[PDB]
Amino acid sequence: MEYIKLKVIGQDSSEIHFKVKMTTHLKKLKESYCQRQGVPMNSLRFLFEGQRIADNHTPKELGMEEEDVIEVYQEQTG
Amino acid sequence: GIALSRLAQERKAWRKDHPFGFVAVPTKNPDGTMNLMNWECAIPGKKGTPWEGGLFKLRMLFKDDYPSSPPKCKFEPPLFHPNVYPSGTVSLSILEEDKDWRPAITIKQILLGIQELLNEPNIQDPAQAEAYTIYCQNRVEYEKRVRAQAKKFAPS
Ligand code: NA
Repeated sequence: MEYIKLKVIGQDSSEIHFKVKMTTHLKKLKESYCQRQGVPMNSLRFLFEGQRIADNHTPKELGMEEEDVIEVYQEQTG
Repeated sequence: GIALSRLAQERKAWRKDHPFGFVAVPTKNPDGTMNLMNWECAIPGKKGTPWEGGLFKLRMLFKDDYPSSPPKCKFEPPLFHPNVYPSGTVSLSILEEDKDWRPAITIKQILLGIQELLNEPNIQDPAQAEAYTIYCQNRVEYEKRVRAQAKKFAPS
């Protein structure tokens, strides 16, 4: 499958939706999220299934499935 | 089968929508497939409580007659809490077939119910002598022990 739908959730209850390529680096999703929410990349870390998402990870590599949740946390800034 | 079809449903539901900061993932079989009868989970302490900052690991074990029966929920390692047995097994009435378990209860509801228990112990039905006695006799020491445990299990 070329694309996957994902949502990014925060502890503040926000839920932001994305549709991205399965084989594209997740750095590009992180950058989009930061642009949409008006915050810098160094201020957040993103987890999937309890593990940190590296910039070079892809949905395919991580075994993501349609409408999976990704969690965003505030980083020490610090 | 009845258990496995329900557990596959629970997994699909959890992946799409689950409470923030929790983890619930089936273990694997030798062939790389999922073992839906044995899940590795984690429950975050509630913010604004002495549990804040901890992430507490738990195994959820299902019997073959699930969802007639509740899973066994066991903290690994065993947790200091009045309603957690020395073994790590959690005591909670929704987790007993002949008390408040209902087949429709979901994994989200189980994990949120255990989370709620953390800062709201049930002193009518203690499970371990140590955390129960300290809770009853010395709440200041109880909170020191809880905050130390939360630090020990804080994500790095
Ligand atoms: Na019990």
